[PDB]
Amino acid sequence: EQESVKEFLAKAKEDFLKKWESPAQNTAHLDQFERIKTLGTGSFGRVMLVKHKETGNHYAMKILDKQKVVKLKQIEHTLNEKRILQAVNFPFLVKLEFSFKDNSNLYMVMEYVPGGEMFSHLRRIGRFSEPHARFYAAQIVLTFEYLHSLDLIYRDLKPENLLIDQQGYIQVTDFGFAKRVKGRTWTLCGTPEYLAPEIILSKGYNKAVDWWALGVLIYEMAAGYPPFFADQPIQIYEKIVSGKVRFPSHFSSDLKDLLRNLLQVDLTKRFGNLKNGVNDIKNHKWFATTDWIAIYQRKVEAPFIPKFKGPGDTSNFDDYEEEEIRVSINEKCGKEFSEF
Ligand SMILES: CCCOc1ccc(OC)c(F)c1C(=O)c1ccc(C(=O)N[C@@H]2CNC[C@H]2NC(=O)c2ccc3[nH]ncc3c2)cc1
Repeated sequence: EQESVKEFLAKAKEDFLKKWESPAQNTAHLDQFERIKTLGTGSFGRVMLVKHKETGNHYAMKILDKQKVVKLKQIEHTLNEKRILQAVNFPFLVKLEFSFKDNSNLYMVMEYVPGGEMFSHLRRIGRFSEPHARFYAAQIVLTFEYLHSLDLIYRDLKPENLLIDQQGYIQVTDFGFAKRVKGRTWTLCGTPEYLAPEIILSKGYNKAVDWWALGVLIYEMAAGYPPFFADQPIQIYEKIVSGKVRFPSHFSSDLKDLLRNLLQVDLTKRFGNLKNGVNDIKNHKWFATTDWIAIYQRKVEAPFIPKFKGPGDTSNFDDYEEEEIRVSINEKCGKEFSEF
């Protein structure tokens, strides 16, 4: 009868409890970790596959230099990433298990997702079939619906920020540019191929940019390249603001229509931003075969599952220059990160 859904609830609840109960409390841990590999780098730090010595559990630890963040005046964005990650809760959002900080660095310890970024699989495959891209796009749509319901804008949608877990589902990562926006915001951020026209025009924008990004994402996933690709960034921006997009011949009619409605330069005509909102996308003919409830419950069988070999295997990840992380004997920028 209905007793099996109780067993499913109990199993998911035990997984959640274990994942809560083994991590250290916030700002209580020290470098008590074996550092295995760098999974990505940025202006102020890196993300490392990491093994907690006392537990043997593996995580992805984002390490950030406090001095570098302060010198480039990016305190608010890093605090935003930590606060948003610790405040949200959704199946397709990466989980922040715990966090700490020392004399030099900020540490955001997240769940480890061994399947790698979607960008790697897309580059090695060439492009996804339209059902594959639809499987990914439905999760992105639900995630944006949740986030926008929370008045949050993601602002960093790109194939590199979408990890694939062992079940083939998406884990959205990198929230350094996510921001709780009531009304408008003006910050220039995001990769050039995914920038919305209102961002390029420096006009002030809202959550609609996310939906624009989705269009781009879908296009890329279905074509193997972004819609406004060019060699120089200036031509990329010219093509983005031009209001013109050419689709490959293999694109179906429904996909072309959806993309034409998502890539609307006019904010007042872009899907996701209209009166019906996200429903305008969820009721589109391209998504007619999509069981939104089943996708949310992760009951749909994925079209692609990465080949794994246990936690600690990083074959699905690119290789980066490994560095030694040193912590000063003196505390840097303490009052600046008192809320972290
Ligand atoms: C132009 C660059 C400017 O860089 C900043 C700009 C602004 C800023 O302010 C907030 C910054 F801090 C920075 C940074 O320094 C920064 C340091 C490292 C990374 C990074 O590694 N990115 C990965 C590469 N592609 C996806 C990312 N993957 C995960 O995040 C992740 C998470 C959990 C996971 N679990 N399993 C796998 C797994 C993966 C990104 C930025």
